[PDB]
Amino acid sequence: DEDETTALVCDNGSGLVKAGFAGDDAPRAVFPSIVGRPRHQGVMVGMGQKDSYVGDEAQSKRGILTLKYPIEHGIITNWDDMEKIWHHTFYNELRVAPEEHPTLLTEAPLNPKANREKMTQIMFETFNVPAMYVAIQAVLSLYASGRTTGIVLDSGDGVTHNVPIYEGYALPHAIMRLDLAGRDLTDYLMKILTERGYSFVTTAEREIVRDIKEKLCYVALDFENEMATAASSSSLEKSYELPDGQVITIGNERFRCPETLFQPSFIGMESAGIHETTYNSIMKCDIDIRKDLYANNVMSGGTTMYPGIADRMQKEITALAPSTMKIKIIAPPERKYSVWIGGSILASLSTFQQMWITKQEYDEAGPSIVHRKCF
Amino acid sequence: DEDETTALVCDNGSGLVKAGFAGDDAPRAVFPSIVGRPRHQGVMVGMGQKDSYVGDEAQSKRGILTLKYPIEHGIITNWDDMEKIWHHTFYNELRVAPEEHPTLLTEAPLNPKANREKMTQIMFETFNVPAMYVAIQAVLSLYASGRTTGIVLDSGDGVTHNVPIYEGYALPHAIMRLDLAGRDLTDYLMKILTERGYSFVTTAEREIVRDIKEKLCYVALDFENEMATAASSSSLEKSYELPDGQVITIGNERFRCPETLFQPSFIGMESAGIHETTYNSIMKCDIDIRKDLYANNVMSGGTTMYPGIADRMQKEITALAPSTMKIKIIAPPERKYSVWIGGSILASLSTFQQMWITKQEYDEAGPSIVHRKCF
Amino acid sequence: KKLKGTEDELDKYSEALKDAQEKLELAEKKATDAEADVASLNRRIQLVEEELDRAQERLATALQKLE
Amino acid sequence: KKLKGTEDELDKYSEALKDAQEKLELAEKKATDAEADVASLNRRIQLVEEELDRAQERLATALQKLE
Ligand SMILES: Nc1ncnc2c1ncn2[C@@H]1O[C@H](COP(=O)(O)OP(=O)(O)O)[C@@H](O)[C@H]1O
Ligand SMILES: Nc1ncnc2c1ncn2[C@@H]1O[C@H](COP(=O)(O)OP(=O)(O)O)[C@@H](O)[C@H]1O
Ligand SMILES: [Mg+2]
Ligand SMILES: [Mg+2]
Repeated sequence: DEDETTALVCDNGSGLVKAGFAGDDAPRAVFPSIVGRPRHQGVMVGMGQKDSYVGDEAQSKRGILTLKYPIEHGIITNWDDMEKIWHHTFYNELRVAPEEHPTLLTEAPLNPKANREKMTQIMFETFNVPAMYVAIQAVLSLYASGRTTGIVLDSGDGVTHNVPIYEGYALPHAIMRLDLAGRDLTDYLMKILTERGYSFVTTAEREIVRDIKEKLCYVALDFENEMATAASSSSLEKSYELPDGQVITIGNERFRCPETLFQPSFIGMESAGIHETTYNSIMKCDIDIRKDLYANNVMSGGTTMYPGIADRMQKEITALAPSTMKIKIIAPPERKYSVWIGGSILASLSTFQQMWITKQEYDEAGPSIVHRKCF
Repeated sequence: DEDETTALVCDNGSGLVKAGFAGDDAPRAVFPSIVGRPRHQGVMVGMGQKDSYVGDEAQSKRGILTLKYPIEHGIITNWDDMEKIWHHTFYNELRVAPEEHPTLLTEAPLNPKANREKMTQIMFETFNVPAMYVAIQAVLSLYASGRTTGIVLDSGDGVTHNVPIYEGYALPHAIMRLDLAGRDLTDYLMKILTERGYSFVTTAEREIVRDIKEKLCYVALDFENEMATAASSSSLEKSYELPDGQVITIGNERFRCPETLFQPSFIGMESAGIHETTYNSIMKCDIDIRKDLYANNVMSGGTTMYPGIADRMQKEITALAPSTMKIKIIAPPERKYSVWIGGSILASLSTFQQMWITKQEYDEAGPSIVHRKCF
Repeated sequence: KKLKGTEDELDKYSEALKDAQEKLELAEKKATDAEADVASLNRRIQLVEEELDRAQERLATALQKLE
Repeated sequence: KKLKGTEDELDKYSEALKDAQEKLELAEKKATDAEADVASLNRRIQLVEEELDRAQERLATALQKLE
């Protein structure tokens, strides 16, 4: 722990938890949001026999544990799970006590207000954090980009959000949430791999196939033409070496998996591709600034490490929108940490401690005070 | 079909289509303006496999159809959709042939003249109606009220129109259209319910939440005081039984949804509440008759089935306007059919057939004849 | 045995259907009656409201003329 | 096979009974609300009518005094 009473910066992103100290450039403890629990009961002795398993421990013990998600698309299952994982993060991973450091947290866009009131109340009772602040990840990604104008595409693991912000101002009237995310990607890839001869249901293979998505997946420039040329495609077809050692070969599926988000009709969504969701979002607001939105679009999330989103994005928007002004996307490398960086940025300036949510305000007005203290 | 050659009366209201015969008191075939299409392609056989689904058929088949709106705020997407739905209405629902009956139609206020010319031309070519007349729904609601003086607030599902008419004469200089309507209501309620923990995007839940608006919604007498007392409000908070069986509880939202039309700044409109739009409309015209406009205001539309519009209306107008003369609103029960009733009224009198738009006039002067034949 | 339950349920469900359907007929008839009554009452109270309005303007005229 | 046919009829009655109960309940609640509205609207009409009568006596005296 630093000698100074600097604040805690924790991004509880929908899919990854990244925690550390204020003034740091990158979060120190970063782990996926999976939680493992003993698949069977206790009869043995001498070691183990522990209920909750979180972090890399559960990653190593994936096979023996039922792998469960305490949060999915924002919905909260069991607050005890968050209690334990935050205990682990603060003491076993961050080696910090929350008594002496206020916490800045980031929440998924348009999270329930009742969810905020319950989570804040359990937090304040269970923990002894001196002060509090929670913010939407959209403005955090904006801060990471450091440009007040643009539309943020936050692609988490449970929801994809499109949020327009012009000159550092939120536009909730033109903000939308789409239920397509990593979960859907894994599902669709699971069914295609089932049609390829490999049919698995458990979560270990879920992580294997999301790793495959991280490594080999394409974003098709032209879809049906690329499957037409991918009929044989000995060179274009790509293989992976699974940890057991078998060589699993995939061809068109590499660019047929992210295409489900672009073409939702593959597995039955009324909503069109996410580019249509950015398009409608843009026109809902006044006409004039729309061009700037076209030229200032930002994309954020862990998924963004994949190739192909930028070219597809620009080409389709130019197809939909007039091609007079030039559209260009901006995306700094390793932007999944960017939100946490913005949290540090929030703690950088000396005005931030004017609106810390202190203990006594919550003791006076209950959780309801946040309704007036954040917004 | 009646032995007599009486005319067809069809109200294509922005949100509902109500069709029947002249001389009838209520329209026979009434259906919402939603249109369903197959969400996927055809591989099965033995039943179904039909493209267009309209009326109660689509209402029953909402889940497997992409639900699309052939008209939104007056704008026309695809004339083929109107062709099919009119075919369905005339033959499958009204069991009538348009060959032997002239048609009286009602159109949304200030509808495009190009829209009128194209719709009339496709109509005359596709169909074989002997004669035609189309009128604005404002004077139809006036006829339903049967009083030549008043300002009509037409609250459709795409637009809300304020139109003043004094002694049975239209005042286009003081007529305005506001882009707030049922769509906005559903949207705003969708985002609030998202903040309540329930986040849906599809149209089935759109119809569920508009049903909730039909049943439980309030119009707040005082807004912030009613949320202040609605903090707990065990009695004031009201619940609904969704068809799946879950009990969904809503409190202040009941009167925080229609308030948005009155308070557009909630989701960002420069225009103030609709009462301001009626106020400005009134002062635009000569001072003297304004008092009569205050005392003769009429409201029309399906939304009017909700409570609270009358009290709010009068109180705010009295706040804005001097309180010497007494302001009173008039609104007959089941006024969403009233327009169609007025259509029957038009066919009641024997002068109406002096200005039927016959086939030969259109054949001579093309569609352009309507420019001289209606106005 | 499976068949006796089949028939037992058939008989019970049949009698329940008759009772439910007669109840439906009476409920529908009462609904139509009361809806017609509601429409007549709505027309009448509209009449009385406008009449009260008429009384108000004429009262105003009398009080200004007297002044 | 006979049992299949009888079960089909049994099923049809089961669904018809469920639908019948729901529609019966909807009609009954609708028309109970309608009858309550009938009584309430009767009282509203009578009160506005008495107000109107009172206005008529006042207005009669008003016209006399004007003259
Ligand atoms: N190094 C990486 N390369 C590619 N994809 C990644 C990488 N790390 C994480 N992801 C993907 O990002 C997803 C988690 O998204 P996350 O960054 O938590 O969203 P948010 O920005 O809302 O917190 C995971 O499902 C995973 O598939
Ligand atoms: N019985 C009802 N009770 C309450 N609201 C209704 C009812 N029927 C229709 N509506 C509302 O009316 C809207 C349709 O308006 P509509 O009557 O078509 O406008 P217009 O008068 O311009 O035709 C729908 O969005 C629906 O929410
Ligand atoms: Mg994200
Ligand atoms: Mg209307």
